[PDB]
Amino acid sequence: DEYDDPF
Amino acid sequence: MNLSLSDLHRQVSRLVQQESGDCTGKLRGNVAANKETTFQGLTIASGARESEKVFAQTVLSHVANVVLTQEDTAKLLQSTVKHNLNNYDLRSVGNGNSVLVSLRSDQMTLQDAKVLLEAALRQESGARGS
Repeated sequence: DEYDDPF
Repeated sequence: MNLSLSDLHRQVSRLVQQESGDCTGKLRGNVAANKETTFQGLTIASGARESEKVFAQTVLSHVANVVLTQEDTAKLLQSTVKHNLNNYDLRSVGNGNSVLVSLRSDQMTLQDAKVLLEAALRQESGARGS
């Protein structure tokens, strides 16, 4: 999937 | 089908307010900063980033109305009237608030993203509310 965590 | 307003605004606002300085944000389960190119509503059919578009659909969906006070108003007005290419649509009322009807192609920016999400989370979640 996409990135794990945002920010 | 995206991040939560609360966090959204959090990450998006954290980059724009101090990292991107009102630029283009990339969405995909997270927010990123885009300074290289930019945007203009483009739906990646010409030369945009699938990210911007997605962020536009997510930021537009989350809101779907909201209310944008004076800030969010000047907010879109800034990110929108900043360069050119009219993509966001707006109407003012709420005494000092406005309604956000925007799109005109699928492409959003860090500012615009935070804008709608500011009014989005504000009227919808507000420090996580759903």
